[PDB]
Amino acid sequence: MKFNPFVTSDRSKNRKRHFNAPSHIRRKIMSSPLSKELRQKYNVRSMPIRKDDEVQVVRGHYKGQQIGKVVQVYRKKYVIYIERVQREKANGTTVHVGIHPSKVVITRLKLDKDRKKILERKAKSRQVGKEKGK
Amino acid sequence: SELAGHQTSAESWGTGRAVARIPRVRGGGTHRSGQGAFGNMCRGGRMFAPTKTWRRWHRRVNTTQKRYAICSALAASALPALVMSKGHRIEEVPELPLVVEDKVEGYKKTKEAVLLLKKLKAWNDIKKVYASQRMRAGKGKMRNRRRIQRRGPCIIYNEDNGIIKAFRNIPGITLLNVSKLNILKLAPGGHVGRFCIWTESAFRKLDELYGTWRKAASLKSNYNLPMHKMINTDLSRILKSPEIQRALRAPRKKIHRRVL
Amino acid sequence: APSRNGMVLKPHFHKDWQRRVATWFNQPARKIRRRKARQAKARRIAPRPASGPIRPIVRCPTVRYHTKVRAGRGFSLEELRVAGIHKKVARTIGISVDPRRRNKSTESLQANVQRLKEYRSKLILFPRKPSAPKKGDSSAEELKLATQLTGPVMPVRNVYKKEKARVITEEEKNFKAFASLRMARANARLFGIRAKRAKEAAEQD
RNA sequence: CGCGACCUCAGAUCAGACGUGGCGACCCGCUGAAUUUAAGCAUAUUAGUCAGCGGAGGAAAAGAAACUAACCAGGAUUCCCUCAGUAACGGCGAGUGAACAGGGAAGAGCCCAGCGCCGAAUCCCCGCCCCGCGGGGCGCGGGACAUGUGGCGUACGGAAGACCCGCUCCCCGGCGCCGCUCGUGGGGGGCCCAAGUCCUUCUGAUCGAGGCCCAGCCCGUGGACGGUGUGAGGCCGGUAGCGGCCCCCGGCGCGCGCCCGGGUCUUCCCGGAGUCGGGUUGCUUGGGAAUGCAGCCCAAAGCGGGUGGUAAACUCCAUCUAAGGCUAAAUACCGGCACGAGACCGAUAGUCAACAAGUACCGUAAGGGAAAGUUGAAAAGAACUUUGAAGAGAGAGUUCAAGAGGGCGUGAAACCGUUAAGAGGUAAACGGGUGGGGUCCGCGCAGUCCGCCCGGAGGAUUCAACCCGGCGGCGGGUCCGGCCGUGUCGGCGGCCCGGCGGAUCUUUCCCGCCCCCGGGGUCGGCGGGGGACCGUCCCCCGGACCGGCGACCGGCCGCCGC
RNA sequence: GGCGACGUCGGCUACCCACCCGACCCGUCUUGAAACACGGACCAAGGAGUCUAACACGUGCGCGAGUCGGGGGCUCGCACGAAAGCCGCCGUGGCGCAAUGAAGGUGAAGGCCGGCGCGCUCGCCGGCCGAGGUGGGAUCCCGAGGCCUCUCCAGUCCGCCGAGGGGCACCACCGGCCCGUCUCGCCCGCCGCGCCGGGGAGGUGGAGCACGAGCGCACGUGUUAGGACCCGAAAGAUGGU
RNA sequence: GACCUGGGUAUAGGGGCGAAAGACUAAUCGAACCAUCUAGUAGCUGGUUCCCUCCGAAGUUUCCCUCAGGAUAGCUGGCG
RNA sequence: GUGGAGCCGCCGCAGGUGCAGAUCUUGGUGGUAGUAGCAAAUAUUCAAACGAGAACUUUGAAGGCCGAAGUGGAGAAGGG
Ligand SMILES: [Mg+2]
Ligand SMILES: [Mg+2]
Ligand SMILES: [Mg+2]
Ligand SMILES: [Mg+2]
Ligand SMILES: [Mg+2]
Repeated sequence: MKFNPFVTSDRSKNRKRHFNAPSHIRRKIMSSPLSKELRQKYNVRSMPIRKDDEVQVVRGHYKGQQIGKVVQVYRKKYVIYIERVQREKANGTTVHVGIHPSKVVITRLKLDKDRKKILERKAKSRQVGKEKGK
Repeated sequence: SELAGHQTSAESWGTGRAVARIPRVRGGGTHRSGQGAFGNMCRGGRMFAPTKTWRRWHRRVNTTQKRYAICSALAASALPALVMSKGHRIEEVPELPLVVEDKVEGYKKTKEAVLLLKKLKAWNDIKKVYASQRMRAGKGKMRNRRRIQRRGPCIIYNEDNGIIKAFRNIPGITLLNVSKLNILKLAPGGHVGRFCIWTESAFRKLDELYGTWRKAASLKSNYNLPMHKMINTDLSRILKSPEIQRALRAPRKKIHRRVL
Repeated sequence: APSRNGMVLKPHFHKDWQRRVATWFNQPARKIRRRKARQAKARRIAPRPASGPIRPIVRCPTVRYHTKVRAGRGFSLEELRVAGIHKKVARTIGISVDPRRRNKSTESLQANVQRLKEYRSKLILFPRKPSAPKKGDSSAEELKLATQLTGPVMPVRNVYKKEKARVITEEEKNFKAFASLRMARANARLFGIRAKRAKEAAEQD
């Protein structure tokens, strides 16, 4: 239950933040949870998706066990594209059909100088909360 | 609509050309050329007696009636019929003033909450609250109140030591302090007899805080508990007593229907 | 438009009043605003008292109310002199001073002075460092509390007489009667004419 | 006749600063109508308000009495509650209409001219360096102000000066910081629990079902939003004196600058002028033989002057010191930046404007001023083939669905087209009445009664009766335990280790005092504390009566399953 | 008791048609409408007795000679909390308990017994009480007398009870009492003997008394003032192009 | 010819201007237009949205700058 | 039968709560009706081309009209 006065509860405004977001907020709302095998290795729950994180699609029309890497992340439409899932036009041309990334599981991440540091702090800021049980 | 609805400047035609004498807008040009101006009748117009912000919203009830109703709601949770038939499943529960010890107010983790209400056979009410996870009838869904939810019991306490931290997550349940009560919480929606779980330190303070008829209460401090208008309220035991039926006439049960 | 038996009415609505209306939809929201203006002022200053300084003892000035006693404004300025405290240390001791006030009776003088010499007796001050120029020991072993409420020395304490039980004596049950009020009115409004006929007595020579 | 001050005045694209416009909801000053009311209408009402004009602020204005009071005297302003719809005003009509008390929010008081004293002890500026930031100070020398009066002490509650007595020697700014900060000052970014597990439905799940003796999991985290439909657990987030960071926020402590107060007696000083008042005229106010304010004229006084609500004279009493000034708080806010919420409105509503709305458009101009939201989950927006110059069709295809086809959700009524059925000389439609026909509906089709009991006919199982065992329940009963009501009291039991209450009591009880001559007389008490009595509530034993919805014990009758 | 299927039996809807009888078109003003009186081509949606204050009365609830916290204050830094809870040496205050008068002012109890000063229509004293009386007045109480398988022996009872008593609310009257004036009249009291107070008996004026009934809240109705049930002018005024 | 005509300028609402008709002043004139006060007042016309059940009238008195209206009684209903 | 995501009963509470009319307001559509109308200033005709398609376009040949105060050649103002 919300107790803070300084944060909303309405439908009229949360949608209005949701469609009129900036872009740096927009990657934060486009995350996908980590897989079961990988949420023990890093013990962290969710990551902001990027261009190389390979993924199987679990809930939707194309369900499960189809590990394929992402190719393009429409932030404007809150939608990723994966180079395995496709749909042909009427022309016979192929185009990528798009899916909303909370219905998507990362099987393997990408690492750089940034993702070693983000996965530090996102894992660090969990077991501090475990130390409150004294 | 406070006063403005009249920011459209217009006048009546003033002659019997062939239209009604309603005010018509000025100018030319756009589609709002000679249309209907203000008046309750017209499109884009003012409303009949536009409501005021000083309608008498807030209401007074003098406090001898505010206290008469809070006595008559706590004295309706005592009877099992007035608290089952409100809708609370108190079938399997033990004794209707459920009273637990003062050690319950040390609870600061809600796993200790759920095993409390299960062991008192009172969890079978919260399980009924989960049936009321609907969504609102009508148009409340865009005035941001959505999930209709039946109230469950209340827990009535004093000297909060953590009990509000343990029960405020359980859906559909309430707490209220036994010094600062609420007729809104005790008798929700007019129908009397909300189910309640008490505490030793709360079930004892009411004798100081409302009293008995033998003395005045020492916390409302100038109060006396209401006086019962009837002596014996079980009139089946009254009218089957031989002091009454010594003086009755008779029954008279012949119908004497209409004779042709 | 007037009908059967009723009340003649003068409502003051002919003047346009729909602009000068003042709704009190914030009279809760000001009470929760001016408790914060006290709670962040009760702890903000000091263990100096809240609810202001020590206020005087003052009797109400009309025929209607001269039987009761009111908290006033300030010690008049000879109570500071009788109790022997300087007039411009009195408001930083924490006593409120009203400069323009008269006193013309000892029956209401001494109830301030008895209060004022008792206040400083029930007072402790703090040193800068405990050199203590005119202060004793540690103030009551850290003063037992911090702050009072709604008046330091309970400014009303309206006190009354007893006169427990008496015996009717002779005179007392005879004299002090209705005719002890009539001629008090019949003389004090005829005091001037009867002396005017006592001016005429001389010129008869 | 020249020269030199000083006074008046000018000049400068001189050196250095200011002001002008914007907004206007709130605030301050002016000016200021008419509709309306009075059933007409002039006074009055509308209202000293809308319009007009000028000013600033985050609030402003107001303000430390030329006050209210008329008694046991209150004591800045502002705001709220009453006083009050009262006193009063008014063709005494309609109507308008305060304040003082009283209760609360808030509470903060002061300076200057003058009078008199201090050898102008004062300020500005220019330049150099003391020496430091993001800059100014107290040095020093120049120049100007200024004696027509700068600075100190002073302000009407008095103040100075001369004593004399006993005290005491300070504060404040900056500087660097540590130690804090009540929601733990404020902002900013970045993170913090738990199911996609089995089956099932679907275009798609967030559906329905399920989870061992812990009730599958997390709960200080079941607000909310998006996700292919209804989500505590899929993701942002919510909860939390949760976390880690980055900057800024008030209050220890060395170097500076400032730096004798109080009481008593004695002398001395003591106040704002074309203003107050008075006359006359207008405006206004509840102010009524003039409340306020202004014009014009006559114009003050020192035991004076102002006020004390009926004009004038006398007398007495009260209260304040006007014609100079400053001031936070409580308070008003429909413009502004941000916000949060709504027993609201849901696209002809809500503001005029949910969209490229003060836009399209009109008017020479002041100005007037709309219409217009929705495909789907996804554009997957109809490739390809045929006909026609193209519009548009036919196939094919996409989609669960084009019966969603680029103003595309749902798609009404008027209305029109077409198919069918019907009938058609007094225009049609209508009410009452049956008859004909058609659609569909049931019973269902000379095939429908349904249960109860009994007697025959064959068929297959086992009570019941009693008796044992059995746990439970109903109704009585010595109420023996426990019980509770009401009156009788007692143990005063806890009163001096009881509850609340009492204008019941006590001048041999205990403090601060007056009355009377270093003391006392209770000599009358007063401000105050106990302890005595009642009035009601707490145990004991003792009494009554019902063992009552206040429940159990055993024993009895008569039920009940297994 | 009788009659009968694979197309029959019953049954109607906002169904069509045919027939008989009846039938002028609806809202409105009006004594009078079908009117040769006015508005109405059709259909969808919008579209008109509201709110605030004040009062009056009826009803409902709480308390009741009192009632009312509406304004402040208290509770932790709580979403639902702009809620709810409490204050009482927070009752200040409202309205009511006390009316009359222009105003100074004054401000509501008689009864029964006995004894008396010319018991003199005037009057003085103690006592018991205590809201006066008359006529109606639901109800309640006494109730002569009656009423049961045989006559004499008695019990709680019941029912019909003639008459009589106490008498609620109220209605009419008579009396009393408080205040304002008026006629007549004599007496008393002394913070000090006066163009001083107090009283009496008659007759009137009063929104009075005669054992009080009000306050708060909610609802309905009605009336007023507010744009006031919606719509409507010729105007008028300020300020501008 | 007291003639006709282009542009510049002047005069603005109780005011401009007029060889005079109350003409003309942006199709508007016996007082222009735009905005507000203002939703101005109306004893006057027009309208005033669901069903059943019960009761169910009035046009007269007196007075009014009253005669198209209101007050008062009459008549009606609801509550007792 | 369509429709594709929300809705209703019951006890109470609160209303911007119910339409045939107001020369109502906005919007829509008929009947009239394939009717009235496409009539001021004389006037067109033949062949060819481009073209899916010609009374209306272009090109020719002829017939004409405005007729130098123009139905011509050029500007101001305005139009942008
Ligand atoms: Mg709906
Ligand atoms: Mg629309
Ligand atoms: Mg159709
Ligand atoms: Mg008709
Ligand atoms: Mg005008």
